[PDB]
Amino acid sequence: ASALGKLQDVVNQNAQALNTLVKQLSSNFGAISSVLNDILSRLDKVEAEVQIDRLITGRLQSLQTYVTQQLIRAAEIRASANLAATKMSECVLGQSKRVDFCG
Amino acid sequence: ASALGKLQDVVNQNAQALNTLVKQLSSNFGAISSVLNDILSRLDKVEAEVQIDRLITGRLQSLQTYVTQQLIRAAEIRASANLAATKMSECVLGQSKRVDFCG
Amino acid sequence: ESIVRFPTNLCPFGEVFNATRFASVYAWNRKRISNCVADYSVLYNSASFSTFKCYGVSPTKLNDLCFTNVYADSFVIRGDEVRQIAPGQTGKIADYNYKLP
Ligand SMILES: *[C@@H]1O[C@H](CO)[C@@H](O)[C@H](O)[C@H]1NC(C)=O
Repeated sequence: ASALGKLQDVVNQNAQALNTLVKQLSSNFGAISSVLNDILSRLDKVEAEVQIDRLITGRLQSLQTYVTQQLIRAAEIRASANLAATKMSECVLGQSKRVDFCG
Repeated sequence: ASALGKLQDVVNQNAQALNTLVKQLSSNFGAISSVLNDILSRLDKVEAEVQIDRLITGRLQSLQTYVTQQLIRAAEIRASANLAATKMSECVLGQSKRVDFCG
Repeated sequence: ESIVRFPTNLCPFGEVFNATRFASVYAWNRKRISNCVADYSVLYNSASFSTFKCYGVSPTKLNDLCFTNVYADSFVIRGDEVRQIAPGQTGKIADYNYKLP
């Protein structure tokens, strides 16, 4: 089952960061609680404003972390995709003279 | 006019993020106003310090967003540039034996 | 060089702060101060008010800042009642007779 690790790693890392991205919802980020309503329930808004910032600032940052990862990770796949499209064109469709490009 | 989309997309996305980067100047980011002087002319400094943070923290972050985008986007162009320099060398200057590399 | 541009006349602050009678907090008469030039340094220098408070502006920077229309709310309340009305703070005065944004 380890031959497909390359694929298996891609699928995992995607599902990985999603889990991480989700678990970031449950973190306090310095706010009094991770449930967005509890801060609204317990506290009068004027103070709760500052609290929700630490959630937003935390979460909103936590997206840019996730987004930036995907961009970087996609740029790898984008490179790997061309490698395939190169092989598919040269190796499959033609015959390759490039030593050990096709294996 | 859609044949040049590849170029047209590059030029747009650059001018795109710049617009976005500019429009970030007009956002409150939790501060009382987006004009850096108003916080100074409508608030004794000792408190205005904390306000300008939310501008700076917001804006200073908003650069790293823009910068990181450019880095990532340039790394794509950097990959596309080599593809050209590869074609220019192999396809134009020589004759390519690579099937469907030159089209 | 600095070229500040202003549009003079005179703003009747003296009538507002030295009106023999002040309206009740629940019902008060808005007064429009406009088409005039207002100096806040003279009010600060006189220091007739027991305390000078600016939630919004800074009193020193009031002269530097420009406001097209000045509106004054005149009411009489106890000193403890003045403490109740503040931005971000719930007060008995805020709850019924008057509200501050
Ligand atoms: C109101 O009366 C006080 C005390 O006489 C005076 O200093 C002040 O200048 C008067 N009003 C204004 C703001 O002109």
